Amino acid sequence: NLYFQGSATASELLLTAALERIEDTAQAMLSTVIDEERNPFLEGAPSYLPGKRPTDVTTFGQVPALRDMLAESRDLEFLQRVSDMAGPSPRIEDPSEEGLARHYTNVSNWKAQKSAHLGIVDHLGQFVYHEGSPLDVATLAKAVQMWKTRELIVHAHPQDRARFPELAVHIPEQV
Ligand SMILES: [Cl-]
Repeated sequence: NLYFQGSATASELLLTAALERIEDTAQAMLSTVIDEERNPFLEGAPSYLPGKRPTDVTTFGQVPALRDMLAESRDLEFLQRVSDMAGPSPRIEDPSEEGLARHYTNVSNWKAQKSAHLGIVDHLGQFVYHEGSPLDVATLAKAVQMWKTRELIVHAHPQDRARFPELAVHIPEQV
């Protein structure tokens, strides 16, 4: 309306082959974690299930890729990029039901982007995910989320690749 200026979000205008590949891979990893109940962060994608998992791997800290991303998620430069992508807190564009509807969506999306990583905190300000975190469906799904997040950051800012190195991911010869 007249005295209302909506908040805009950062975007990749085109679905380039690079971006599609990030998406397709992220999806495969999610499939690996949730469908296959396997860990795409270790060579051969071993199970994470008690009874099937590697005897000596039961926590985030015992998986190098996850120990790495845990540290990145505490990094100010990473968190800055997440804020840059998510943008500022959403501001309603129009004081109307349609405006409010769009605002709802903007707020959901913003929250979604802000917390798509392993460095988020609980209601007491403590990190939800740490080196002692179990490898399970929820924790690994979050790790895959962060994998996508860091790859989207690097696509947008290629020079950030040096800071957030490529990590090997392992998709079952099935998926
Ligand atoms: Cl507002």
